[PDB]
Amino acid sequence: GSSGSSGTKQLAAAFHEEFVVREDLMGLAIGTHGSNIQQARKVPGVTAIELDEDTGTFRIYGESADAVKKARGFLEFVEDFIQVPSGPSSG
Repeated sequence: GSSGSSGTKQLAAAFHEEFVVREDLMGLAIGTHGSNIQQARKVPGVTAIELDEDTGTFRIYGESADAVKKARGFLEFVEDFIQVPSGPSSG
């Protein structure tokens, strides 16, 4: 995800993604201290990224579907995963 943006050709976004995520999966979908989201916004072609809590619908804005799509994967819901550190290092 090398950096090197310039700007937006059109004010609005030609492509827009709008989907509803389970309020139960949202948490994980977003990650810690807004990790996922932050990342999704770090994706090129993405003009902006809004989220609706009232219903829980993630609204992505990108000049090209390819962008909003790549970022969407980050906002997409994720099944409950359990990854153990297999060795809690104290220090």
